[PDB]
Amino acid sequence: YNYRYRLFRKSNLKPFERDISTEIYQAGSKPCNGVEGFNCYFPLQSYGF
Amino acid sequence: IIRGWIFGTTLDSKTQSLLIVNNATNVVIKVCEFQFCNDPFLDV
Ligand SMILES: *[C@@H]1O[C@H](CO)[C@@H](O[C@@H]2O[C@H](CO)[C@@H](O)[C@H](O)[C@H]2NC(C)=O)[C@H](O)[C@H]1NC(C)=O
Ligand SMILES: *[C@@H]1O[C@H](CO)[C@@H](O)[C@H](O)[C@H]1NC(C)=O
Repeated sequence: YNYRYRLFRKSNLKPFERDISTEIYQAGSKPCNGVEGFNCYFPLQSYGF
Repeated sequence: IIRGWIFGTTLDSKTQSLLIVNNATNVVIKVCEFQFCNDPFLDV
């Protein structure tokens, strides 16, 4: 279950940009204060292979 | 007395930062999520 993608981001990457930030935030834009919940979906998610 | 630069966004281990340290024309360069001295300098 380890192989991981950021499923959402606040902006698209520059070409060859690397981003190892790890924060919950949101998929969208609801006020969430770093706590998981509706819209507050953590973008770091992974595949069950 | 000037002996390099820090570059990045938050500059405080919350993000990757380019560190350049300069010895006039020798350079030391590295790119970690560093935690420096929090009011930065070369630590002589
Ligand atoms: C590069 O880093 C900057 C922050 O230093 C990011 O800029 C912010 O982006 C969000 C939306 O994603 C905006 O709400 C902020 O107002 C922006 N701040 C500034 C000062 O512009 C930027 O998204 C990053 N770029 C990439 C390509 O990831
Ligand atoms: C430059 O200074 C650093 C410490 O700031 C030192 O580790 C390095 O060996 C020095 N290199 C030269 C060639 O002066």
